[PDB]
Amino acid sequence: SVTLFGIVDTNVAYVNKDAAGDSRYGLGTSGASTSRLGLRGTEDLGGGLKAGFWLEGEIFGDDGNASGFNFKRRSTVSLSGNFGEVRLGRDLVPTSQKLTSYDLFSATGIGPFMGFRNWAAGQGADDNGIRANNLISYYTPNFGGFNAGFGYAFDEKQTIGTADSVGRYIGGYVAYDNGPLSASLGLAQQKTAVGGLATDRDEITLGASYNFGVAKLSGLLQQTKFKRDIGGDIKTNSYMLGASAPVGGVGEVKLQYALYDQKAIDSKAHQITLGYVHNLSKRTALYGNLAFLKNKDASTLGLQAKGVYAGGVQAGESQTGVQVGIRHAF
Amino acid sequence: SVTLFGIVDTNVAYVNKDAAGDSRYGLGTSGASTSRLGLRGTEDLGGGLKAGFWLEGEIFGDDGNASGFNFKRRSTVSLSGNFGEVRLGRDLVPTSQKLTSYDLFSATGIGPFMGFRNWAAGQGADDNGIRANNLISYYTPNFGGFNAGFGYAFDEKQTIGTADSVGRYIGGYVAYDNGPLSASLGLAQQKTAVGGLATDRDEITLGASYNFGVAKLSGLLQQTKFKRDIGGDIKTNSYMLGASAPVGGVGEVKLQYALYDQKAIDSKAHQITLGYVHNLSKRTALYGNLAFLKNKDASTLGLQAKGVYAGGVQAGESQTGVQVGIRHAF
Amino acid sequence: SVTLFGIVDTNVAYVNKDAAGDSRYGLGTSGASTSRLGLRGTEDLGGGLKAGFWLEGEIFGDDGNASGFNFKRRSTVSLSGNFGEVRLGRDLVPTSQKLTSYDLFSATGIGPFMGFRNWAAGQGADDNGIRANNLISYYTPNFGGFNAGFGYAFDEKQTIGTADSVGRYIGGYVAYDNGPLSASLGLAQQKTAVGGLATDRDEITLGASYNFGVAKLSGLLQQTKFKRDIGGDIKTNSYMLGASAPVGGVGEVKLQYALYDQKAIDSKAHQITLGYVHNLSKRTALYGNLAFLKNKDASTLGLQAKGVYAGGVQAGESQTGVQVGIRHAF
Ligand SMILES: CCCCCCCCO[C@@H]1O[C@H](CO)[C@@H](O)[C@H](O)[C@H]1O
Ligand SMILES: [Ca+2]
Ligand SMILES: [Ca+2]
Ligand SMILES: [Ca+2]
Ligand SMILES: [Ca+2]
Ligand SMILES: [Ca+2]
Ligand SMILES: [Ca+2]
Ligand SMILES: [Ca+2]
Repeated sequence: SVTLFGIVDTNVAYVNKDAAGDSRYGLGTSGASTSRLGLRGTEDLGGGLKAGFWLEGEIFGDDGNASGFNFKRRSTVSLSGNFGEVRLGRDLVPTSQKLTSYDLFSATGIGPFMGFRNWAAGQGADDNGIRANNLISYYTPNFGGFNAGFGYAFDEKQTIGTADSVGRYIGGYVAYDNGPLSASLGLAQQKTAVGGLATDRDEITLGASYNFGVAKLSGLLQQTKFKRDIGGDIKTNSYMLGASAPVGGVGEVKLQYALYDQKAIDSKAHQITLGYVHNLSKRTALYGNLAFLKNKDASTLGLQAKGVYAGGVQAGESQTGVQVGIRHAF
Repeated sequence: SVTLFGIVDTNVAYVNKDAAGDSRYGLGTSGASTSRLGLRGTEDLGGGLKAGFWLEGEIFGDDGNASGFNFKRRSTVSLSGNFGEVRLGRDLVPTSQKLTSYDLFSATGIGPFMGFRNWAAGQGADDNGIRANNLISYYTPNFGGFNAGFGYAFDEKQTIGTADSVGRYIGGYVAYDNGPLSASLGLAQQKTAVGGLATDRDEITLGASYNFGVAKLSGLLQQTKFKRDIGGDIKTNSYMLGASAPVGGVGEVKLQYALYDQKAIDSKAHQITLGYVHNLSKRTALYGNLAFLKNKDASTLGLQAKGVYAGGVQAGESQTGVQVGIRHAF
Repeated sequence: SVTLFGIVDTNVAYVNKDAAGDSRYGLGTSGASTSRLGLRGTEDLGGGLKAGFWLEGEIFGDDGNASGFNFKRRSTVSLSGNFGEVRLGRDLVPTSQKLTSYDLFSATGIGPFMGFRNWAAGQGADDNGIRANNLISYYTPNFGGFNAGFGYAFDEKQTIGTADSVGRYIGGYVAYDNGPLSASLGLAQQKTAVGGLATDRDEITLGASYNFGVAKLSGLLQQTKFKRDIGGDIKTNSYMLGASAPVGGVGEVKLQYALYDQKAIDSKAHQITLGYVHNLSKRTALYGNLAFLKNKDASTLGLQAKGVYAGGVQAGESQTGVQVGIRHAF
């Protein structure tokens, strides 16, 4: 079968300050789920073997994809069977695919965990550690709850300054998932450059959650270190704890706290986000996100109101943001 | 339901002069309808409420969309019901959506009304007054013929020179539509800049038509004023009258006259366009457009032979153009 | 009917040297068939007349179409019937459409015939002689084996230096095709520029093949001359002979030899490619290509490992390449 699918998630959003201390408001996107358009298919080859493909790109409903539509979210071909699944092509790397599942705000909107970000202003295409070009991944079956994923992305001799392997990824995870309980440990290294100097991006991530039915609790710890070959490092420890709960048959409330300990500037930022999702149907929801981000000292982090304002703020400033929108899946 | 749809409209076209006085001919597009590719869907949410989405982009069949496919024609999500319809996302603004309906050449090809154009070389993304980014619109039901539409597009602090609200749109229309008779009054203001100086783009548009069955008569008047905050204005009055008629069961003839009174250069341009559409089926037509554009004095307007030549001509020159093509809808 | 179709063909690839003499390896694409995504449709208009359209673009699975999706492979509208077929829009020109059919590696991957390439560093959009913007083509029916195709692409006064008709194409072919036997003669001229000086790109191509069932033999000869108006020429004679055979019910082996006699640098390059395709189903195949390219003297040609390395090599160097991949059609 071949399936056309997508999501259009568009919102109004506001932040009280930008890099100049001025408020911003506007029409933005992707507050509850990332807006997307894709095609996927699966073919039974017999003998339990299946071939697949998946082409997916982000949608920007506020500007009609003004910078041009692509398939940067995923563009894979695969084989799958009793051995698991092997995929070739651009995709989420295994470490982000698995560990972002512990973020109650699904790595989008103003609310989400910010650990997967380019903390060091690395010069690679994907120094947020989320996706990779030139990726091969292998995902095992789940046996008795245990499951794992592994990926390698080729650098293809991409060269920036003294780095001649920019974009290489090697990484994977081990996990236990039984339904209500989930826990995962991810480890990855990317090759990059910072200021034209070869640098490793090392990331270790631990996540766990338990779904009690009446509520779900979820936590994530992560250390990301950009270690420059000649010496020096930009190290960040990121922490998150959240809870969600169904409210009355068609609603869901979510609350998440995060802390970002940015060692290179000896500064912390703390974040609290409250969210609500109200389902009008299985495919259509209204939602609201309210977030507060407190930078200390030299920290300049800003909330990610996509399509409105997602830059930084002045050092040590607190920022408040709101998003209210509709998400429609098809 | 989700519907894939589109139009491929490709033509041969000719103009007798360009900005150097040389003829041009070629393979162009979109002479009878704008070529497009889109997806749209509607979901019944119960209780008379519906959710929708619509993603549509222009097609350029002469070059395979060489500059890259996007969804700039419309990228909305909506809710609709007995209250009307609310849409979020890039789209036609209500004033252009409603008032371009009075142009017998459908705001495309060499023939159409040129009132919705960037008369002042405004620096905004959409200073032709046709579409807007970051748009929210509301369309009422039609009650007893009466209907209205309203839109607001956020500027998001887009800054060019002394303008810090570039791209803002506020506008709407009131109308009467009973089938044979249609009349509408539109009013809109956009924020922009001209030469780096903050400028309002003010537009008032009146249109009416009557469909007698054997023929249709249609007219449009418009004043567009770019009023610069420090003083000065580029004002243009635009007028059009046209008629169409079915010819023999599968044909249609169209004739339209327009005048553009460009106050800032004390010059007028007059235009006459004759068109014919021959239906081979409900979805496939052959067509021809013949146009004559007479610039007086300092006027340099040119016919819009998309994909062939759509620039200006030398001051005071007359230009003739022809387009012959096929339009295929799917 | 309207049909969505495509191919995702992604591979691992290696070449032993690049322009610096270093090996390269990576995740690439399109080793067995060019990866693509398209929509096409046909409408019966009655009386044996049909309207069609076809929109197709290349897919780059290794990077998610990072530079943006388009319809550059084909974006046509057509009419067809007992007279043949007329198409308007960007497409393969008739000479490449017909003559590339003699290449056993289908003008893609490391293995294919390289005759359709920009031998002179022409400055036109399509100086490889493969596709054209602004194209009108006519294809006859096949009567008693005989068939022909003709195309004209408008230049639209595209100007580069002293060339004011850049991109013009005039060309066509005559052929005999009866099933097992195929032979074709193509002739074409394009207008271009080299170093800002007007230049004709003249191409004559002869191809033939015979399919014995147990094996197929195929050959191609081509002369491409870039003849500069003020004098001088970059002339290349290109030759290829290949064979293919089914192996055991789901396999196919292919072997092709080519020679490129580059007169402007008095140098030859020779190429040998071995390929295997193993079908897992009618739509899904695994494949491998192994190629050896020997440059003599000043020749610097390189193998085309798309998405890994497709540049040149140092003068007189031999290069080896390998591609192993999966092709999945839908
Ligand atoms: C950027 C280009 C967007 C590609 C849009 C893909 C449209 C697919 O269209 C879909 O596919 C199937 C085949 O027609 C059908 O089942 C459905 O009618 C349709 O929903
Ligand atoms: Ca897949
Ligand atoms: Ca916006
Ligand atoms: Ca909609
Ligand atoms: Ca053109
Ligand atoms: Ca066609
Ligand atoms: Ca694009
Ligand atoms: Ca690659």
